[PDB]
Amino acid sequence: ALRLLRPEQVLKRLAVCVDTAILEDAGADVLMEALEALGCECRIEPQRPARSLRWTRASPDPCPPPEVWAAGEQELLLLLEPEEFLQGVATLTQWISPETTARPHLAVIGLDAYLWSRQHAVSWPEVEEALVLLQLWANLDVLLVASWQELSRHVCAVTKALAQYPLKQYRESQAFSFCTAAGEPVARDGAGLQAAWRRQIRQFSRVSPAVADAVVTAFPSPRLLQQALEACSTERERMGLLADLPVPPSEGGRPRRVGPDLSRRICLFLTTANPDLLLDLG
Amino acid sequence: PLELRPGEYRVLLCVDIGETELLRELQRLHVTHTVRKLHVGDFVWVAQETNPPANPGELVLDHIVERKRLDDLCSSIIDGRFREQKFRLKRCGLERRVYLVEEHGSVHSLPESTLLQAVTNTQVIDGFFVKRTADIKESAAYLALLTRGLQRLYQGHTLRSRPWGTPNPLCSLLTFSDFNAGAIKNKAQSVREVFARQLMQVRGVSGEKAAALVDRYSTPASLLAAYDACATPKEQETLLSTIKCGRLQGPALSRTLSQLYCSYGPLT
Repeated sequence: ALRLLRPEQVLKRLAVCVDTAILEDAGADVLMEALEALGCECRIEPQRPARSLRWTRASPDPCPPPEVWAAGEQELLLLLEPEEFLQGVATLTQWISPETTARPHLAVIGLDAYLWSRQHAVSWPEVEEALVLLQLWANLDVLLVASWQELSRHVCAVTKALAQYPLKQYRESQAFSFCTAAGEPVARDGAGLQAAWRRQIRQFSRVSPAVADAVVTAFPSPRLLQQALEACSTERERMGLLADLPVPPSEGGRPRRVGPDLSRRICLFLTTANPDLLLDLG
Repeated sequence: PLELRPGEYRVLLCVDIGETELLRELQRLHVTHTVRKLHVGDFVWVAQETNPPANPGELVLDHIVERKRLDDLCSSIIDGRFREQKFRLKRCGLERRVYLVEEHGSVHSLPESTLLQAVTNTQVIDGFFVKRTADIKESAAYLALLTRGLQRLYQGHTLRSRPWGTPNPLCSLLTFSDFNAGAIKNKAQSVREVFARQLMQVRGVSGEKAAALVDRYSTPASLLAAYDACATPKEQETLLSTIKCGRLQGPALSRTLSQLYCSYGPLT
């Protein structure tokens, strides 16, 4: 059971369905030139809003065995003429949406050329307020571009985003709650454990790998570091045991050390019995 | 234990301290705002109690903005800080989340293709709303318009107080006490978090596997003390094989962790 679905093998299962009335601008071919080079499926067929395009991800053909591939439509860009856009800006002084299944989107090509030759009804701050009103009421962005290439740049960027989405969700979910990514190989005689123990110190927050090697050079086993902590008399010696350990100075001759914050965090890692203890805040 | 009554309450902006400049520009557009320390994000709105002990009970609106300038955006992505940074924004209990991007100079440090992709990944996959502004003063003008919408969106709605246990203009909000301290311990590294993360630095140690070890021994003192009490070294080599390993619920893999955690010689 190998069972692998990368971004490059579900972009084959990605499909972009683009309305035929897109083509009445002869600069629309730039999209087709660019989204055939990407290996997603192109569908030139009439669409649920007209002069719009939508995305389609369907589950692969043998089909295993986990449960969610995130199949369905899941994105839809509705393209608008600038004067059709400026109607709805004037509507939102005192609603370009139907209600369909996927996440809605708007684009307008060449707006700031259009408002110059007409104005320079409404103007720019009426538009700027209406983008905020489209934001707040209906979670709705409008992609203001200046060419068909910039439209096609974003249309390809959406399409690479929808191919990488099922990879990312199966490491978001189905990873237990500490991850936010492989293991050091160990032989029969240990013998790679020191490079693993070096990286265990690097799993503390705010630790450069130069700092992490300075911990392990001093104390090359876990039992060699707890034995050094238990040889201290006062708790201050425990919290400052690793603090005086020299570090590469890093681009300026000012020499560095490991320092007290990490030295106390390692101290009340191994000595504490409270697993809910916060080592730091941030 | 709070209600905000619609007859009077205060809808105002909270800004983070690290904006040292936008604070000059924001006062001109008549935006009612205070400056506070915010533990996740850079911009947030609260519902102040209007006439309380000069200590308002404050409910926090379901909107967060994080502003990365594009220069520091490239920095924060190329060192792995970015995925940790968005994940904190994703898990903060304010779930209409906006990602504000300022230009601030030339575009060419990282290429055009890869920067546009990650922003559109943040738009699509991570669920954020992307606003792109050109300078400091357009984004302040954006947040001016974004503030006066949220006043008008909450006019005459009645607001109540959720616990940290969890369209429509969203009432029943978190309080600002529950928000900050909830954001504190999202990013706060606990002993259990590290010890789980440390265990999976070994080849063969996985997420269901390491949380099983953490279920049996919650702190690293207890794994060492379990090793302390068992008498012969065959026991410590075979201590861990009987854990509740998996969703489903390693014999020689108990061996190699005991080589890490019982050897008083140096490792190799």
